[PDB]
Amino acid sequence: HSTLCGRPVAGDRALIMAIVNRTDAAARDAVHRAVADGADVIDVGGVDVDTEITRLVPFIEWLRGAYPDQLISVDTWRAQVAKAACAAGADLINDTWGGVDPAMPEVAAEFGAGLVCAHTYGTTTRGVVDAVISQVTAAAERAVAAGVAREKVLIDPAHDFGKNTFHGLLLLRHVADLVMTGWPVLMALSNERLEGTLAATALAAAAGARMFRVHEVAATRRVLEMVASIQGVRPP
Amino acid sequence: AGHSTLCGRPVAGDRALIMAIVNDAAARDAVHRAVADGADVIDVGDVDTEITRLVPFIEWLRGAYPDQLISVDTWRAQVAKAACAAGADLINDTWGGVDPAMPEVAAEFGAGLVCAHTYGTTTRGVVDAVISQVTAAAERAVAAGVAREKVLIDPAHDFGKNTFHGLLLLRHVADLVMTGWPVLMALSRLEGTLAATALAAAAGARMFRVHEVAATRRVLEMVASIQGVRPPT
Repeated sequence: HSTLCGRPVAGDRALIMAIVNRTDAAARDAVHRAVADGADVIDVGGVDVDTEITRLVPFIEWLRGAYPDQLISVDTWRAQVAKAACAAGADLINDTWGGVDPAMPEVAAEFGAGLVCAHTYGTTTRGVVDAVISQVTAAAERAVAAGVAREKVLIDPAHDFGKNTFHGLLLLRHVADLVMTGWPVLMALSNERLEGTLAATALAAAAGARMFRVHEVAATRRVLEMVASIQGVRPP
Repeated sequence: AGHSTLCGRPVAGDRALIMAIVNDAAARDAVHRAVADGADVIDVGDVDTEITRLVPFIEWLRGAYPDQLISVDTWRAQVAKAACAAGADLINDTWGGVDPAMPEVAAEFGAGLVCAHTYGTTTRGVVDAVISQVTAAAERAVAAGVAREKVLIDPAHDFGKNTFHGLLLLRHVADLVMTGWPVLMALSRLEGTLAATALAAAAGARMFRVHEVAATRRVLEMVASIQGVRPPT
């Protein structure tokens, strides 16, 4: 098994980040299920800042209690929120917006937490990819120079785009290029629809994407296992 | 439109192809469901009893769907010959050329032919032997007069997606595709199959032999739209 952010993480396939939202027992169960199905990261998500803290903290606290070796990430764009979440036990900040809060890399640095760097004439269709690669690659370097450990930085070049928009599909076509930057690549492929999502997952995983943010852990795990088997089975 | 053509028949022009396996009433229904789901090919499958059952069905298929590519799943020339006479466009020789007259029957009718393949050597050795022997079988068909562009190679027939060789040939679909012959994929838990299908299609595999068309179709659609052959939805 590999380690991401000092936590045990699957070593024989791409990793799974499981989206878990509050609304309590259901949330607890959501975690239990994701772990059981092999989630490598539990990505905890949720109006206010004060109340948002009093929603994430006990949950992260509980999660860390139940699963001491589980890699926990927090889905927040606010530095104040990330601060208490890291203190509660979060290992990774998943800035789902991109860097609306300039103080965010500082927070990751202080707590020794990882950070997701996400991407929120004319020039060729190749340039569109290079324009993205450039912007996330700078986001990654700006985090590292702020004091975030290099290895704990992941890049999320195609965030929120979802299944079928031109930009989305292009970046999907060019995952290999994203991977070749040398930063671990996070994909957010989620949301009859699932066939296309799994196909994209497969392709992305085959091009070297490191992590996948999903709601359904098991379907994704089985795809990544198959990709891994196809690409890596060699003992006859 | 924008269809392209296989064996003279319209075929999805913007994704890899689907071959639907159909093996009386519930049989006709299976064809109806497959065609509606966008199956590009309907694989249909003593000689006398096999023929007298097969022929009328292919004559029905032809009449019910005049522009549908039809393949016959048989290993004997006699049965194949009777199937092509009924309307079959493609001989799906599922046993890899047990009957030596098979390519003669395909040539006679101007039918297409699937050159199928079904091993303690090296990893590269398997791939090379499979390629070697499907590639030589295809060239054998063209020598017998089968139209070059109506030949399909079936490198991994029945290989089993979860067996070691099945995974080996999946990893090397590119090598199969690189031979220049159109590659049919035909192996028999759902997400792994759809994963393999996704990977084979992006590597340029031409056709997929399946039982359930819809799910495979969606996978091929996505691959095609990722590679820019289909538009964004």
